[PDB]
Amino acid sequence: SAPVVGIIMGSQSDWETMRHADALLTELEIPHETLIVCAHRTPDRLADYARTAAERGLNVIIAGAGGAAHLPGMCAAWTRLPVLGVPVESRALKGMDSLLSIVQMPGGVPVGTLAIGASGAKNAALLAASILALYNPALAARLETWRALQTASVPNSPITE
Amino acid sequence: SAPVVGIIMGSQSDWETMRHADALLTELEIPHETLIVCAHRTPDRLADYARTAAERGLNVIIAGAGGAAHLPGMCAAWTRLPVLGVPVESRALKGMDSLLSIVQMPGGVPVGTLAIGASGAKNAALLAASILALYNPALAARLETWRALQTASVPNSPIT
Amino acid sequence: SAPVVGIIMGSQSDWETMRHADALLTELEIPHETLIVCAHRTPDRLADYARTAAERGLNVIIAGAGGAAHLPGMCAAWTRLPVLGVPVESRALKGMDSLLSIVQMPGGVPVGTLAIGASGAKNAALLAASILALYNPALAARLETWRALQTASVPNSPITE
Amino acid sequence: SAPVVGIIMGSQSDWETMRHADALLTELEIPHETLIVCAHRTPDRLADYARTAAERGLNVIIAGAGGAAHLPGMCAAWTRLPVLGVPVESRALKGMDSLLSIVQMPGGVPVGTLAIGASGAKNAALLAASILALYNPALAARLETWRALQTASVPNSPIT
Amino acid sequence: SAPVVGIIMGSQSDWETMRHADALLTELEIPHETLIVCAHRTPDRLADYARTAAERGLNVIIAGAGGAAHLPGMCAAWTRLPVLGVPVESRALKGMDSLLSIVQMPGGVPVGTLAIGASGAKNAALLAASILALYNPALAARLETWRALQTASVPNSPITE
Amino acid sequence: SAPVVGIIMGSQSDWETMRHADALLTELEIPHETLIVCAHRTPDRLADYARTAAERGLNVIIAGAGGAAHLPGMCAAWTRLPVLGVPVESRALKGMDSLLSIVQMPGGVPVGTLAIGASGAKNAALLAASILALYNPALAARLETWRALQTASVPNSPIT
Amino acid sequence: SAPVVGIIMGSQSDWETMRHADALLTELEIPHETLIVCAHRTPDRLADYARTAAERGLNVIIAGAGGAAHLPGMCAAWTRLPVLGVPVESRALKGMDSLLSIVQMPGGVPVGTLAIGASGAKNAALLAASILALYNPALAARLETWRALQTASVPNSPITE
Amino acid sequence: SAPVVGIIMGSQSDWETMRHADALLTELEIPHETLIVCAHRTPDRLADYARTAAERGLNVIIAGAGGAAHLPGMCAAWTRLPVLGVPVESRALKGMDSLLSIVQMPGGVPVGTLAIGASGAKNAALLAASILALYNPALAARLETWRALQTASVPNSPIT
Ligand SMILES: [Cl-]
Ligand SMILES: [Cl-]
Ligand SMILES: [Cl-]
Ligand SMILES: [Cl-]
Repeated sequence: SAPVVGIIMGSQSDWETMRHADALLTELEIPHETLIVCAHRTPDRLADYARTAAERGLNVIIAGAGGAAHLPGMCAAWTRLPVLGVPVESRALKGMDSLLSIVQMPGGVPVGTLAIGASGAKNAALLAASILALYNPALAARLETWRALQTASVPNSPITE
Repeated sequence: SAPVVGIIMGSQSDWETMRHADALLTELEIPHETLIVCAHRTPDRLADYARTAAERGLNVIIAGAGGAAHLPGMCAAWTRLPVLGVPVESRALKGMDSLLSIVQMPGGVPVGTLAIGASGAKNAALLAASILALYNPALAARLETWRALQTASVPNSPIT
Repeated sequence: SAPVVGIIMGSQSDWETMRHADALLTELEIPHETLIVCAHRTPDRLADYARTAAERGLNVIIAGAGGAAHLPGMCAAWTRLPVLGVPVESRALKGMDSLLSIVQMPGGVPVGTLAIGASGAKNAALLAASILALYNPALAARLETWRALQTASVPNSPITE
Repeated sequence: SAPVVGIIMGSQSDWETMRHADALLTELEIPHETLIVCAHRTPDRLADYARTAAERGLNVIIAGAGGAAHLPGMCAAWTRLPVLGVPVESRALKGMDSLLSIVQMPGGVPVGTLAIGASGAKNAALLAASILALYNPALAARLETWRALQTASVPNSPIT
Repeated sequence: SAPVVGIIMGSQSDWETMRHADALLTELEIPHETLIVCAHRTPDRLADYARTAAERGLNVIIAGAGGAAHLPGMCAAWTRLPVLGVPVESRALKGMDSLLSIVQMPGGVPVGTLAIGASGAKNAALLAASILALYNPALAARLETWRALQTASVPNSPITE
Repeated sequence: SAPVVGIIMGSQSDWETMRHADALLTELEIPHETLIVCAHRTPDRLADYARTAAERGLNVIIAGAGGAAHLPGMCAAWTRLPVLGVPVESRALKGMDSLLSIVQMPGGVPVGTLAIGASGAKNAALLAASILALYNPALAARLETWRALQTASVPNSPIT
Repeated sequence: SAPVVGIIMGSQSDWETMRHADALLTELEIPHETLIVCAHRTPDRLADYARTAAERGLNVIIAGAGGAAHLPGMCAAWTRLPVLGVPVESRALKGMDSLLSIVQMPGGVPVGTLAIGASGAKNAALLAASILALYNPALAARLETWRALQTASVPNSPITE
Repeated sequence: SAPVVGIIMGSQSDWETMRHADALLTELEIPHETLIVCAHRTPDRLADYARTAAERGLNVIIAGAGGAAHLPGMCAAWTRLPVLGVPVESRALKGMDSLLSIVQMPGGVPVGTLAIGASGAKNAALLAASILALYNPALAARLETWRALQTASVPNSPIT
């Protein structure tokens, strides 16, 4: 029941995107926590969250942010855990500022970055699941079933009417 | 000594970038294989490589490509393993084509994407290490040392 | 009656764009098939479709995809037929990710790329028609008539009221 | 020995790029002509070239241009033949201006667009070959060989 | 009464933008003609329009186009008159394809390019007026009055209520 | 011999670009002046230059600037003369900042914008010439000759 | 009561953005003036405003503009005061033209640039406040309280219902 | 001689850019400190530096970073002082990643951002000077002289 993934985001406005990560983890029966951590308004909260994540039993952090999106990178600065970053779509620049701010981490401090928006949030959860599946056989079986069903469920032709 | 990370790239020209991933894994003593697999020129080679990766004992795949960079995404299509993608810098568009081709995966098939170029290759290896460290205590300790040395080695002032 | 063009796309959401290719082929009386083939969820379906296209009698493949748009390029990897790619407009990046993912094929494996969106789909069908017209006199005459009528139908002045 | 593909470009400076199309067609023994035609400096030359291409026996036109790259689109305006466009890399904008000027054709007048630069020129020639192969069995066999050799020649591992 | 400026555009859809050029010329009492000329569907119409513009008494051409916007550049290829180009906003790429397709004319064949959209159309007309004013004293006086009034009409403070 | 075109630029570094405008005007025997005027470092110099241009007998101003390129727009703010703007290629952003800063003028104050770099400088001079040709028959004839020679001099095939 | 910050913008349309700077200054009890100054239509008004700002007692200028956004840079050309620039979002290019036109000032004439849009306007006011706080103890205390409250007010978790 | 401006940067490689800020402050005789602080490799060093800056007597912080450039924003998160950000030019994306990562701060935590590269570093120092000049009359006079000399030194015509 203890969380093994932490989903963090800077604002309530990010939840519309990050809820897709939350939903997927629940679907795959991966215990997790969901929190707001703002890199710019609560930097000490971030430092403490990231520093202590491993000792609290977290294995993966999924962090979403938009604009000058510093939350994933600063999380990775303080934790040795894998950090996955979700660029949240921004109003003016459509998430391009979010994307570049997250993915372009200089060498030495990684953030595994997913697509802009809801797709990225879903895939961050799936990527987290595939990491956890490496050392959890029951989850690995659930993930295999999930991927197989996704493949089997693709229609053969469009509805052209 | 059986590999647990696979590093794959589309061509010899990608090696100038992907060698940084190889060097990092060797530094952390993570057994790995380093191969050329081209999504466009050797698609069947890719299918076989990705489909069999898990049964061969690989845990993570690091895939580098430039331009219309399809290697990481198509690898992820055939494996349940985590796939990490490195956008190789392209001549004209400086890896922006590489980056968008890799990171903008549809929901359902993830690629964890790193920075354009050598930084991304180094970070893909470190991210692979941080994944393996979750279930390998000796490696977790070496990764802790690596990160601690990185932090401690930053100078306090520039040399003028 | 056997199809000589295959129109393929990754999702039902692509049909709003790809239907314009379908309509134009029908207008020019070019027999064709329309299918969903998702490069990422059904990669073996794609491999089989592309590998066997020539022996099935297809002459041209029109492939549409958005985002990390890999369907046209991977189709071309497996077929010796000409493959035409239509970038489908994406939500955040307005099809720029689609366009670059399709057009920037490194040397050795071509995809002839058309404009982002509905215009591109229509033109992929017209380009396919112009290819087929090289060795089909009746179609060449229909295409000539079509192009001539397009030219003759352009108004001389705008409705300025 | 009558040409069936026309390769046209706006200037001598484009030749560094378009020579890759020329070389590929020669390798596949596809008879072709290689000419300079500038949409902006020689518009009447372009009109005549494009309007008469089909009656001269051309089957495909490959057109390369950079910057405000109008040559492929205007060629397509005057011919019913398939026109393939190669964006030549520009000095400032690295061929992004070339690419958008060529690929964003209005519905009704297509240009099949290839990658920026030398890769695009090579691929325009290969795409022209794949078109001609549909109704030339000997060429189809040579193209099959070309693609098979490309696939088989990819090394399995990088040289370190 | 004979036209001294020609306003040309490729489609009726361009009129929503180009009407602002038309309105400004009329305001400044500059006789002009407004026509549809599509570079891609009616290339011979374009060649004839541009070739004969000077002998027909035109002094300036204002050409608007979007997407792969070739109309202004090809007009300039055939006329020695100054050609002013208006990038029409495009759906996916917001006129960036229009802008680059028009402004990036290689050396030897100029197009004086204005802003994307309605502002650009208005300014093309104003630029045309400033060209004509160099050798028409009555128009020069009207343009001076117009510019002076524009300056005098700027409010001193925003309505902040 | 009184100047009828003014070429202005913000710094000596712009001269590598703007010299192409100067050369073209000299070739067409259009009397002109070539000056440094910086919108940011010498704003009063700019105000005076632009406000007095018409009374000094200038007909067209060609203004080149890079980066946050404000020189053409601010020139146009103070003169009723046509102002043509040349985006100078910038180091980092390759003149895209220059281009947008110049071309995106608000309705009411036009700048006729040319291509990034040397091509734009040459074309600003040619556009100035085409404006002057409307009311100078001898110049119109020289411009006709210039354009005819440009067209006739394009080779028919590349040199291999 | 005399103003120590000037907020200037080129048009009434900019007020929807710049009002956020106005509101924040008022919240922090910083006396200020708000004016329209258009760099292109009223360049002499701009020259006079900027030249005389220091002698009028202003300490900081906040200037907002969109498109070819020259107002902040030209203000800085004429004043020795710090000038802060707010890129106003533009219709076609989403404020990217605004941003590059403001931030890319060559060396020698600075404009401190904030984010595109309302966030940038709010932050220009906050940056102005942090400048004034260096030599106004009462304001420094109000700003400290404001920043502390911002930090304390961040929720711990999203509303996930 | 106690520093009133802090110049910080993530690495030695940033010094080629940030030295221009250092030189300008020295020219205006503004006491300052120049340090390496990396947001990603030394985050605790950053937290301590920023949190204590005001109590140490700093008035302005100038922070330079490239790529995913987080140093200025995170500095601003911990200090009430004005923070000025310099986007360092990155290899692939020419500082566009640097620029967007720095300038697009959320409302509530400002970074005053300057141009990409050396120009931005020089201007961050000048902007810091203009801030300090508000409450230091001798410095205000030196800054007036600096700006006056800049203006007066612009040549009237290019050297050909
Ligand atoms: Cl290092
Ligand atoms: Cl090769
Ligand atoms: Cl030449
Ligand atoms: Cl200097």
